[PDB]
Amino acid sequence: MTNIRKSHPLMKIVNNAFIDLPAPSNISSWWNFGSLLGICLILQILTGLFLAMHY
Amino acid sequence: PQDLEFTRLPNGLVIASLENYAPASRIGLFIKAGSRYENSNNLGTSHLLRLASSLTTKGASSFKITRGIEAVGGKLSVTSTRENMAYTVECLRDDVDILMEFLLNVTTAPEFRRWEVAALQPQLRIDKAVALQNPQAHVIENLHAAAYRNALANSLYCPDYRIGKVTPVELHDYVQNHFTSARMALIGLGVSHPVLKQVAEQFLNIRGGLGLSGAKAKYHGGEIREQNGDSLVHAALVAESAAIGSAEANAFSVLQHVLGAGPHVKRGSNATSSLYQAVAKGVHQPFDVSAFNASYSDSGLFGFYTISQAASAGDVIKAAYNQVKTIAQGNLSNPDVQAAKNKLKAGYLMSVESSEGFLDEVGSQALAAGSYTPPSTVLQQIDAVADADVINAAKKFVSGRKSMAASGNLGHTPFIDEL
Amino acid sequence: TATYAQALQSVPETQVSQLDNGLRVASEQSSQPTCTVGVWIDAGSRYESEKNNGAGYFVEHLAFKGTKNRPGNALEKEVESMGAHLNAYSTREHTAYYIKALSKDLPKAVELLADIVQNCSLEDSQIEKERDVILQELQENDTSMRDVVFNYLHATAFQGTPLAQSVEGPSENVRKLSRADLTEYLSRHYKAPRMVLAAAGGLEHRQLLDLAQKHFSGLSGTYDEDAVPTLSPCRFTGSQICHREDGLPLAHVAIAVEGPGWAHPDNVALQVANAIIGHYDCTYGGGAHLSSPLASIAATNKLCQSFQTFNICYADTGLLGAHFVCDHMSIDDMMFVLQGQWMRLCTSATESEVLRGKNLLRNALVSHLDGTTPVCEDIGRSLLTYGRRIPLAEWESRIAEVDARVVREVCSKYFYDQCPAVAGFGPIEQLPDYNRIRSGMFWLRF
Amino acid sequence: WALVADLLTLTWIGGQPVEHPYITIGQLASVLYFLLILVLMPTAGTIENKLLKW
Amino acid sequence: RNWVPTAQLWGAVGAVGLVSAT
Amino acid sequence: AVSASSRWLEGIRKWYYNAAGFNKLGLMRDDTIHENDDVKEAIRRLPENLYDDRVFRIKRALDLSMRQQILPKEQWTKYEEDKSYLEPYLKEVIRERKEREEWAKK
Amino acid sequence: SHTDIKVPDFSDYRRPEVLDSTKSSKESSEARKGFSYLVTATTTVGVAY
Amino acid sequence: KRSVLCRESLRGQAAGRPLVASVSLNVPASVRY
Ligand code: HEM
Repeated sequence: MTNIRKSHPLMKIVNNAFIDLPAPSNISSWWNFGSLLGICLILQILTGLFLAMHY
Repeated sequence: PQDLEFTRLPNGLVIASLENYAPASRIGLFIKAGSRYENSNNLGTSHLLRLASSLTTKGASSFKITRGIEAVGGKLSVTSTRENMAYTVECLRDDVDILMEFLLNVTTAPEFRRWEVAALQPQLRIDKAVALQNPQAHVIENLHAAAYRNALANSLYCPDYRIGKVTPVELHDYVQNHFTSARMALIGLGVSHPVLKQVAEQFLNIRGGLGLSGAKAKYHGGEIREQNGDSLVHAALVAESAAIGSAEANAFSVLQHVLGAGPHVKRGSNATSSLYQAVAKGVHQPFDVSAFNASYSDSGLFGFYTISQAASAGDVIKAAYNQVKTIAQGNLSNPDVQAAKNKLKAGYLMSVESSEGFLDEVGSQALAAGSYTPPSTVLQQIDAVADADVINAAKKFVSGRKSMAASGNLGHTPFIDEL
Repeated sequence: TATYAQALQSVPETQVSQLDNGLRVASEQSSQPTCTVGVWIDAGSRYESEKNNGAGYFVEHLAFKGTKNRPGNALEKEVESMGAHLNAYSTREHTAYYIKALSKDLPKAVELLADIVQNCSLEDSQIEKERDVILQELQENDTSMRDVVFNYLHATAFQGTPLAQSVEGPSENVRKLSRADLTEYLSRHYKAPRMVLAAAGGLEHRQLLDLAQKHFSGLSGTYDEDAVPTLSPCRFTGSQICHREDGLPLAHVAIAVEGPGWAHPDNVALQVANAIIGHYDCTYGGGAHLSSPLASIAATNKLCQSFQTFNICYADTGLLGAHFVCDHMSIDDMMFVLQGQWMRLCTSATESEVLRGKNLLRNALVSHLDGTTPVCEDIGRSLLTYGRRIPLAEWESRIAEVDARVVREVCSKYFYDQCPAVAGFGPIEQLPDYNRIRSGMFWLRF
Repeated sequence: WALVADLLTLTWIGGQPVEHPYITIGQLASVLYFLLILVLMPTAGTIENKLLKW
Repeated sequence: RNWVPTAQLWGAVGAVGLVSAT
Repeated sequence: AVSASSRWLEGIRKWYYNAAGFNKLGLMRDDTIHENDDVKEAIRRLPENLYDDRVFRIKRALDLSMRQQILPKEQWTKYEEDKSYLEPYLKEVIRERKEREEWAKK
Repeated sequence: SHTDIKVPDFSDYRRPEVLDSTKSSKESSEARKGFSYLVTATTTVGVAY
Repeated sequence: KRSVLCRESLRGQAAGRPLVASVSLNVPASVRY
């Protein structure tokens, strides 16, 4: 490969678990809670750090 | 103490036995399937069959088979030739029974499963590759397919193109037609004949006539030449020998030895070998050569084998011929025939001086003749050869359709018209 | 009917006998056609000094090319026309020449052999003809990884000792070697008691004994002044010798832990141990189902091409280990399984497993003895090795005392916390660092 | 589903005065939860497997 | 097998560890 | 002594079979199996026909699941047609392994 | 050719106990492992403190 | 591969009953004459 951004950096390859990964077709709405799970972890954190900026 | 004991049954399968003194007993069921029993469409099947001995069968799973013999320290060898297929089975006195029941499953109850047979396949390549490392095997093989047309011209190793194509009904068919009662001969080196028979009677009664493969013989002169990059070149020059267990044959054998150069001394050179002397004188420093002699049921192959370097190929090749022509011109003194003879006789005896040797010798005889000829008798026959007789045979190579096979850089290897 | 044990006890005992000079006579009778008479001299490579390192091996090329009685090709012609074969083998501890021959041929057999040992017509021409040959054999032995590697092993586990030298010897010692030097060699080491005249088959001991041409004897001391061990211990060293040649297609690795002399109770128990690990090749028919893990793993995972465990037995030294040939990328995995098999063995042996190996042993040790040649070599070598006993029926007994705890405790002496002898002829790029192979011999984890 | 609704039932108790009414209920819900998880489901599994002839 | 005797010295180590260390 | 009882299980069985929805999906019982190490080997042992079949079936099935659509009433798997085609293969695989385990006792 | 190989003189790097070209290392090296393992057990014992 | 340079060559095939006999055994494996 040449200038395939993704696998060029080794780091950026590690991020291709989001984009290129095998994901089953059929899949209830239930699985979105994984992702949202992370969403919440990131929101609490940003929020926490600002509150702990005045607590 | 007790000598062997043959017994032909109603089926026509032979069985022998010798309760020996020593600790180790060895059975070996010799079925009459050689490579010669396959057709254009069936080539390579014995090969795979030979390699598929430890697969699941009706009463014992590949795992039990292997682990079982291991349990007791047993060995299971499955040997074949162009004419026959010896299925050997060694183990300790006490464990024959556990072992025998193994030999019987492997041979009468094979279950070639699509999946199992399939994983083997690749083994064929690995096996072919390791035996094609000795020039002798590819040349010696090339020889048989040049010299024959149809049956014995089939090689022992599966043809490259066939490998993965060996199908389970093929294996099943081959066993069914060839692994039968009339073609079988049990042989024990430390078992009771009385108990052997019983078992034989209980497990070896299957029907199947000969030649459902397409039996028949035929000789055709021909040359197979394989170019290489190797310094050394090997070639074989051979004419229709006499057939198996016949006088002519026997004569050949004696003749073979008058020229026959299988060193009897480490680091030692033959003084006796005519071929070697004659070749030697007209030949360079490094080289080696020897008398080839093959005998089968319906045909033979006699002649020599050479190993020369690039430029010396012809010189050696002709040299060897010329010398064997000498014997055919009549030039052969009594003193050399008797030496020969004794050489032969000594060899055959040492051949049978071991369990493994004896067991082969015996089974071998049971598929040809139908009984065991004792050594002595054997010895007598070889002696009956006339000094002339030998010459006469020899006369036949020089005046018998040529058939050669060589390998390496063939700039300097005579063709048929060259010699 | 007859049962293993029985057979065992029924076997023809070996008769050991002595001439006035110490010529040892042994023989096992069977009243059979062919006979293999042999003279098993025990002055090997390990007596050679740096110069005559390849001395003995040189004599072996001359052994069969003339006696003052039997000149140029008189030996061969004689053997041949009988139909007898004549072989000479040489070891780092044992030289031996034997004849295979019709039993009626003893008369001129034993004469020949005897002749051979003593009178060897060796002219300058034969010396300069052999040199060239030797130098050419050497070149050809460099073409064999297995032979190249096993030499290495010895040299590194014997670094700094007479024993570490090739039996083939130094290249240039062949060139240099003085014609006078083969004499002193022979003269000093072919003197029995060393020698043994052994034989098996259809002969009567009585006649062997008598037949022995009582021509020259041991020109040595009657007292302890001789007792200065010519068999002086050879210092044990755990080092590795790594000779990397990425040019070569495969990789040979011989890994060893020093072991017992020829005679020792621990020395049969070891065997039973290696029975278990076993030995394996690309062409074994059992592969994945074979009961020894290294084999199964190997078979299964295409781990290696071929592997064999060995027990090399010398009077004061012993090489123990296995040897595996494996692609460049699999050197470490096979190291891991192997060493792994060792440790598991000295801590977790199970009676089942040791009982299977046991039985393997018996067979290996009975089946070898099939044939005349075999028996003869066991009888000859057995006498300089283990002294004048023929432990054949004992074996089963000794082998019988084997217990899973016996096997475990004996294996732990030699392998556990011991420092390995490792050599390879690369692709050794992936060959484990000496410290890694070291820590492989103790169990924290892995 | 029942476990889930048992879990809801338990959550309810949580905001309840610790008195008879709630006590007695919670106690049977806490046994139900562990039954559902430890004993009922596992058996049901088997059954279903046996009805399918598995 | 050797596991009892080894599990028993591993046993002992933990114990003496706790005892002492704690 | 099962004449009335065991000739009525088929009644719950039948009930149950169509209860579990996989019936509707066009799938069969063997294709609903938990793919573990034994199933896996059985699976591998299947002929091209049997085996490609199990791939289309599951393809058609996961397609339906993705779209939350049931197959038409006319095209459904009928209990009377219980191809237990994996069963044969699956049994042995187990059979082999049980043996292997057992042989390893002592 | 691969026989004119010699392993180099290690005499400077080895030690008292196993320097004896002609004698056994088995009845020497029992201790040698002790002394090295001793060092380990001590370190690990002080560090533990 | 083993170098075949010298006088040592002594390979040619010819036995009594067996000729070119190829073994395949569960443990060992080979090619004889
Ligand atoms: C998922 C992980 C976290 C969870 C579940 C969580 C949850 C909570 C909850 C329930 C409270 C009590 C707020 C109230 O009811 O008044 C709280 C307060 C607080 N958290 Fe978080 N939090 C998380 C991560 C963080 C992080 C990462 C930070 C800092 C970077 C943080 C900083 C604070 C601060 C400073 C307060 C105190 C002031 C307040 O009551 O808002 N938290 N957190």
